[PDB]
Amino acid sequence: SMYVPEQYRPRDASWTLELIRSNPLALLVTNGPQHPWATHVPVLFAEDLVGRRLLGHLNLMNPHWEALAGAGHALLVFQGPGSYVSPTVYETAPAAPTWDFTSVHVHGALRLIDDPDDLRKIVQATVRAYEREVGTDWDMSESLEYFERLLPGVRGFEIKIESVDSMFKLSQEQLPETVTKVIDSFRRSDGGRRQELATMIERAASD
Amino acid sequence: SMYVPEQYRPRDASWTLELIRSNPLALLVTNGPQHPWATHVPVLFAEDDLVGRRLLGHLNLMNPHWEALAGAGHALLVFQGPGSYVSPTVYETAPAAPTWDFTSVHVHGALRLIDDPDDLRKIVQATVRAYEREVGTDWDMSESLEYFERLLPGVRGFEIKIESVDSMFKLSQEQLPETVTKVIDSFRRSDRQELATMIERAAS
Amino acid sequence: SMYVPEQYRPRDASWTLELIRSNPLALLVTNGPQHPWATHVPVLFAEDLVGRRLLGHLNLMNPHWEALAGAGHALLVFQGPGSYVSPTVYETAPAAPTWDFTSVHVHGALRLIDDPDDLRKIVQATVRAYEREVGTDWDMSESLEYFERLLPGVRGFEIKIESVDSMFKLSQEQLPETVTKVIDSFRRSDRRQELATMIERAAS
Amino acid sequence: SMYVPEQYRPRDASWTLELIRSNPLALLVTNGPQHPWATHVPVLFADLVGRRLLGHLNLMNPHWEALAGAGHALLVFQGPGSYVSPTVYETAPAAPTWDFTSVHVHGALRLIDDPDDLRKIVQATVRAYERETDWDMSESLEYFERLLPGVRGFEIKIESVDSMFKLSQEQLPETVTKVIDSFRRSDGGRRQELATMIERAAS
Ligand code: HEM
Ligand code: HEM
Ligand code: HEM
Ligand code: HEM
Ligand SMILES: [Cu+2]
Ligand SMILES: [Cu+2]
Ligand SMILES: [Cu+2]
Ligand SMILES: [Cu+2]
Ligand SMILES: [Cu+2]
Ligand SMILES: [Cu+2]
Ligand SMILES: [Cu+2]
Ligand SMILES: [Cu+2]
Ligand SMILES: [Cu+2]
Ligand SMILES: [Cu+2]
Ligand SMILES: [Cu+2]
Ligand SMILES: [Cu+2]
Ligand SMILES: [Cu+2]
Ligand SMILES: [Cu+2]
Ligand SMILES: [Cu+2]
Repeated sequence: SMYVPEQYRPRDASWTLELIRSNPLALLVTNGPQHPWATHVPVLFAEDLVGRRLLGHLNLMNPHWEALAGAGHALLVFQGPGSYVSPTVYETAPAAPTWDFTSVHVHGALRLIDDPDDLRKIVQATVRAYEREVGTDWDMSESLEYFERLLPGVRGFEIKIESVDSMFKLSQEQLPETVTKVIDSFRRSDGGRRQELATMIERAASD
Repeated sequence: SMYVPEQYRPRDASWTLELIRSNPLALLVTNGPQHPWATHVPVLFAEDDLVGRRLLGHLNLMNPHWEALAGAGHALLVFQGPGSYVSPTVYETAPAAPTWDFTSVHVHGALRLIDDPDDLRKIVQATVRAYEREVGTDWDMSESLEYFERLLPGVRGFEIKIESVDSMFKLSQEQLPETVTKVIDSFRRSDRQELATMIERAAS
Repeated sequence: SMYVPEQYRPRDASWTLELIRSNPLALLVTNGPQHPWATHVPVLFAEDLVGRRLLGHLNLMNPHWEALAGAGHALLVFQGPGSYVSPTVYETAPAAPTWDFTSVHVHGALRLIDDPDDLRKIVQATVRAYEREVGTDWDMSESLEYFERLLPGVRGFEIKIESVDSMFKLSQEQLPETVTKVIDSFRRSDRRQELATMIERAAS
Repeated sequence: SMYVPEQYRPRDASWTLELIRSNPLALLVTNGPQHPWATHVPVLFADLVGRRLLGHLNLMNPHWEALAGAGHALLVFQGPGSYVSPTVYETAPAAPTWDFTSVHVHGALRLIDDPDDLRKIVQATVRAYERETDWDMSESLEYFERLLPGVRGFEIKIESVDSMFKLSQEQLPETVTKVIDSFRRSDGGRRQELATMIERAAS
């Protein structure tokens, strides 16, 4: 499981849920010969997280799909904004650099889905979910026929969540004044995803 | 290994090396009971055509993953760069399906463990220098070396001798060039600039 | 190992060596998760079979290559001529149909080759050997440059033969007269020619 | 899985089914200590996913006992193949290659020892192969019974199929025409059947 120093644990579960929804392209990781299998996959909630279900899909021709048959359990890694923290920002000495970042590791029991009806439901639900969340409210109606043409090439999976580790490493180990410097320094830069990161740092520091 | 459709393969090896250096906080992944171990770790080259090179890293001694690493002969390091959801609205085309444009590198290698304090000192100092030049502000650690020493007993390290590298540069290459131009433009007009640039680079 | 009834065993080891050389595109088979790995590969002897070495190559991008790391031992299956044998040919009753076929399973210790010089030697030797045996004596000099361009895409293996099972199921369970009927019937049809000759050799 | 470059994938599923029926003596391959088990077995059908392949083998074959510990197995079918010498290409530079046809079926393994089921399997194998000199087994049924206690069987429920139709598609159309004709001009089995398959792929 992911080791999270106590100071980097989320103050609210909403941080975890949001991070997952905001960054639904997870890394699906299962044991393999000599090292694990790892695939970037689009997941979404089925409808505190324990017992809920994450649905996902991937390429039928991806060898990971074949490997999934021998695995009872899996890990899904979600990552949000993150960035290097240069001590120059602290304006203090001595110091050490660090990396501020956000990530959620979901542990769960794995289930395989190959029924075309279930897969249609999944891919359509993914479009709706992403379009609302990360998207532009695109209408998929005129494309449903097209989806059918694609459907035999897709396979899916379900993960019933058994444990969740949440890492919100947002400079909380720093004094409030210094954290203020880190936030401002990230806000003064245009490079993504430091704007969003700065906002998360501020959120962790507020009341 | 990571399955990469031929069209999402890097046109140049420079893309891969660059992605690694720009996003050096990698995910270290090893086999574990029932499912894998995964830890976010700061990595750097020890200084593909990367096969045979060595990636060095460190982590918390008190992290259980460190205890798990003993007995792990091989490991995976996952690097991720810019990425974003791609809505069909941007395509201005029909019919369509949405997708995700993203950049990632999975390095496979043999794992070696480092617990000698001198080797750890070199690793952490080297990490500071490399990041300060690459992602940093050219910060000077001279006044903090003493502090590093107090931290040093709490850190452990690893080396991965690279045996294979998979590079995924999913940058809308499956679209028509006019459509790709629209995706680039949508990203440049949106609050995804580095990604738009990577897409344009694949498209040139 | 392959179970060979005593009557289907080769009368001379030359049958086995012959079969290997005549049909060098073998099936390389190693253990894998849930079921084995199997890839068709071009092999050749390195310059009774126990202790000798078989050399081969395959696609670097073939996932099987990744699996070969971590496999101490392997099986290579060579297949020569074979055919269904319908009881009509026997002109006897009662009977059961059968299949006459020729096969050699080589068991051996596996070693991986990724050195470019060694791979160059293997592929060139493969060309020489096949052109001499199964080819038209094509001259590769003008293509050596081209080979170099291909060379980064190829990986290789060596198997040190530890055991060999030889199946020459050629109707030896039949009366000599019946065997002649099978031979002649196979000779009248156009791999039944080569097969009829092997049956005859077993009967002679 | 069998790694199949896109250019060597079948244009029609009928190629895969045809190859299976024309070459029903498959290689049954399962995991074993240090390396796999491999046995040549006569199989027949009971796109391919969800279908069932039936087979039999010798009770005294140790592979049979090994089968009880295997959840899954691989069956390998091979059709015609031949070495391809660059001389036929009339091009330079070139590299030789091997043109071949193979189908690897992955599936869940089930064991059969019921005598009635074995009778059904062996008889069906006879009918199927005879049709695919149409020999009549009527007078030999009693004989089959004498043989029956010595045979054991298996079923594979197909979960995946890899199809390799390496038929010179990587060469130019003009070149493919040359390898086709060159293979047609030779009597060596099975270059005629192969030439026809290459032609079918070029169509
Ligand atoms: C709604 C209809 C959808 C259908 C019918 C569909 C179908 C497919 C198919 C056939 C593949 C196989 C390879 C390919 O064609 O790319 C695939 C893979 C993939 N799809 Fe979807 N998809 C849909 C929606 C989405 C959405 C909204 C996303 C959001 C990002 C997405 C992300 C992906 C990714 C990342 C892969 C690669 C999986 C792998 O690496 O194995 N898809 N999908
Ligand atoms: C660019 C510079 C650096 C970055 C980005 C960085 C990042 C990190 C990260 C992400 C971890 C957590 C690993 C885990 O989960 O187990 C960590 C742990 C640790 N590192 Fe570094 N680090 C840097 C420099 C240094 C230096 C110079 C030292 C000097 C000794 C050091 C000592 C430690 C120690 C003692 C721990 C474990 C205790 C703790 O987390 O505070 N690090 N580092
Ligand atoms: C008698 C001559 C040859 C035969 C019959 C032959 C056969 C084969 C076969 C069956 C494969 C597929 C292996 C797999 O599935 O992984 C392959 C792959 C490969 N071979 Fe050869 N080979 C020959 C000569 C050469 C030579 C001279 C080279 C020079 C470098 C070469 C380089 C390669 C490469 C780069 C691949 C990767 C995939 C491809 O391009 O086919 N081969 N060969
Ligand atoms: C007609 C009813 C059949 C019966 C009762 C029968 C029975 C048997 C028996 C008793 C064996 C044990 C070893 C032996 O005696 O050879 C065996 C194995 C075998 N049979 Fe059949 N058989 C029948 C049909 C066929 C057909 C049509 C074929 C087509 C080629 C065939 C091919 C084989 C092969 C290749 C083996 C060896 C399998 C191994 O290595 O374990 N049999 N069968
Ligand atoms: Cu754990
Ligand atoms: Cu793997
Ligand atoms: Cu490996
Ligand atoms: Cu867990
Ligand atoms: Cu792999
Ligand atoms: Cu674990
Ligand atoms: Cu668990
Ligand atoms: Cu690997
Ligand atoms: Cu399987
Ligand atoms: Cu496998
Ligand atoms: Cu052996
Ligand atoms: Cu496989
Ligand atoms: Cu064995
Ligand atoms: Cu052995
Ligand atoms: Cu399989």
